[PDB]
Amino acid sequence: TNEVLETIKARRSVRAYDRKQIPADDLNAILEAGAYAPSGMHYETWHFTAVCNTVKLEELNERIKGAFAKSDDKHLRERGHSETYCCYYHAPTLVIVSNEPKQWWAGMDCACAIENMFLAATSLGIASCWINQLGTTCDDPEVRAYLTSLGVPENHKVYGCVALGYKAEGALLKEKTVKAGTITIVE
Amino acid sequence: TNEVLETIKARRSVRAYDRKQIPADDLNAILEAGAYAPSGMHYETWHFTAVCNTVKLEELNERIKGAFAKSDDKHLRERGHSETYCCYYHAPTLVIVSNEPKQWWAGMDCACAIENMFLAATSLGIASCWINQLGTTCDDPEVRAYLTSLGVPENHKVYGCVALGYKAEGALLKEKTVKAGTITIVE
Ligand SMILES: Cc1cc2nc3c(=O)[nH]c(=O)nc-3n(C[C@H](O)[C@H](O)[C@H](O)COP(=O)(O)O)c2cc1C
Ligand SMILES: Cc1cc2nc3c(=O)[nH]c(=O)nc-3n(C[C@H](O)[C@H](O)[C@H](O)COP(=O)(O)O)c2cc1C
Repeated sequence: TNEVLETIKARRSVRAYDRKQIPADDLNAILEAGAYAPSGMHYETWHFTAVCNTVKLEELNERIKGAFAKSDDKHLRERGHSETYCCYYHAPTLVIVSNEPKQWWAGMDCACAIENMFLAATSLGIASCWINQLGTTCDDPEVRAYLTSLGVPENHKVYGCVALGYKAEGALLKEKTVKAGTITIVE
Repeated sequence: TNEVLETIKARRSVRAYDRKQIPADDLNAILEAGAYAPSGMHYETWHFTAVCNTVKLEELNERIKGAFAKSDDKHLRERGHSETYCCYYHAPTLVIVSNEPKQWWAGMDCACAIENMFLAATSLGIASCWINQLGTTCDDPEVRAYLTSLGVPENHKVYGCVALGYKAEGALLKEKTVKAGTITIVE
């Protein structure tokens, strides 16, 4: 083992957050870690829009709910008509990770960046979670108008988001185990 | 800074490899790191097929060339008719990372796993590179027959591969810099 290997195993998806905002230096380190992810052809066409403002996060969540309210999926209409659903779990920071959809691997660039950010965050004692609700909603007219106002490029799609914060006091995680049999070694 | 942050910045794509195979314990640590990646809904539907046999790697590369020889893309026909092209750069190990294509985020699961593996490898002094040539070729009949024989599930597509090895003696990398302006912070 080593610190990297242990941080990789220790990374978890956290869905309950303290109100305290993370420090600017930590946010910069986490975003830089995403920036250093591999990208196809070294295109670096991604954008990372770190939203740290509680009012704007709440407004964006309302727009996402509004998009869901338009859906036929029962689970999605239920979110859309909820008075409590918050896709980012009241994390104080959400990083919207977007890319142009030109290359077929566009989302994999983003996932690499996102995984770096999770690991960077874990190494700094900062909880994180993948927030996926902008993938299918980013082209809803009201959601898109909101994203544009935040600085997400209009020609980008949103491939994933990163919630960041401190784990809520007394929030306990399920013990992690992984599926045996995902690995084949051919000698 | 910390070891995780530094390992993240230090990770590079390496395309020249020594002949020495990596140690079994390192390979297991790297694969475990992939296994601990986040996956949508915790489905863990991915498979990791670590191919450590030079003969089989060469045969697989021939099949990939054969698929490319069928293409119209000039760059791909050139690879297909090459006597020297090797998509995995003669790395002693290639990990084929596959998933069922049921969910739209299938490839992002794989990219998360792959990024963990890169970082795990870097932390152990093991060079790595994303090898993308099975994404568009995995359903070619001869390539697919080969993948099946290696143990890649027949219902999976290949979203990315990881070359692993030691960097060739005297192989020098271009200094890494990242694009300024990919980050927007909204306070
Ligand atoms: C592509 C993808 C999308 C995900 N989307 C969400 C999501 O929108 N909301 C959420 O709470 N967790 C999301 N997750 C987190 C997974 O549920 C989590 O990784 C899985 O349950 C394993 O738990 P762990 O991260 O603690 O290892 C997503 C993960 C992946 C990789
Ligand atoms: C989705 C994706 C696909 C890639 N495919 C290949 C490839 O097939 N062959 C290769 O040599 N490098 C591949 N790369 C590596 C990129 O070229 C590399 O990440 C980029 O040039 C930045 O260099 P660095 O990894 O040293 O930071 C791929 C990277 C990404 C994320």
